[PDB]
Amino acid sequence: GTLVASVLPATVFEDLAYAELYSDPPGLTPLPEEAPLIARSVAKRRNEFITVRHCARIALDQLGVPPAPILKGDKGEPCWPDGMVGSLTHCAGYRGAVVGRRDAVRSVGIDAEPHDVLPNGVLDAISLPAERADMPRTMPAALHWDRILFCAKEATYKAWFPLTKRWLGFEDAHITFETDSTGWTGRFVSRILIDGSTLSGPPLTTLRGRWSVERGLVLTAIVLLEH
Ligand SMILES: CC(C)(COP(=O)(O)OP(=O)(O)OC[C@H]1O[C@@H](n2cnc3c(N)ncnc32)[C@H](O)[C@@H]1OP(=O)(O)O)[C@@H](O)C(=O)NCCC(=O)NCCS
Repeated sequence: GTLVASVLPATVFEDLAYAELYSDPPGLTPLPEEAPLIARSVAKRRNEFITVRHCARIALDQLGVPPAPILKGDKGEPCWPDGMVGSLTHCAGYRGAVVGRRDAVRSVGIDAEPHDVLPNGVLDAISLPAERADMPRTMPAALHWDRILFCAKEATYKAWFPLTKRWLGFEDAHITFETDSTGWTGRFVSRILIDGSTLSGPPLTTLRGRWSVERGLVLTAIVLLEH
């Protein structure tokens, strides 16, 4: 239950919490207030939705937030409790939540991916030329740098959207990577190439994150601090 800790910072760790699961536990019914969000959904969506919301409430509870419904807002963003921020993700074999206190943490974005190739047609749609040239030179050959780049792009959108309420395209952020000498973890910086105007606080120009590959999964997390 600690895979996502591999991408969280020590700077604000006291004001963060996380919860993850690797399958959908039986006997979970949706909260009534949340059931409308999946009323028309296929079973696989209904089950992961319920599991991921379960993780969110577990993590929120660790920070002293009483369990409650988490509704869906502008463009599908989760509606966190007052004073809280967070991000949610699922893929085959992963469901996870990371949350933080807004006094310490301005935004969170996470993503989980299978550590598998992407098709070369999806690569150009999700990358800049500079990323396709640079990431090979910064990442050991054993890693699926196409998939890790994509994971970081998704973490970037999720950290961005709640602060801007604007689209961020695959071509609107240039992501540069570093690999730790261990070769399965590292850091990235997402450089925003468009207007970074936010609803409050300073504009978004650069979002720093972490990445990890373990147990056939990529994880990324961005944790923007309140300054
Ligand atoms: C929205 C998106 C990022 C979700 O990622 P995903 O890999 O499809 O799915 P994940 O399981 O990792 O994430 C899903 C969760 O993201 C969260 N999410 C959805 N829309 C969101 C938004 N606008 N802002 C923040 N979080 C959002 C939700 O909690 C959702 O799960 P829920 O519906 O169960 O609440 C993705 O589907 C998408 O639309 N991407 C396009 C935007 C983009 O990536 N731009 C590139 C920026 S450099």
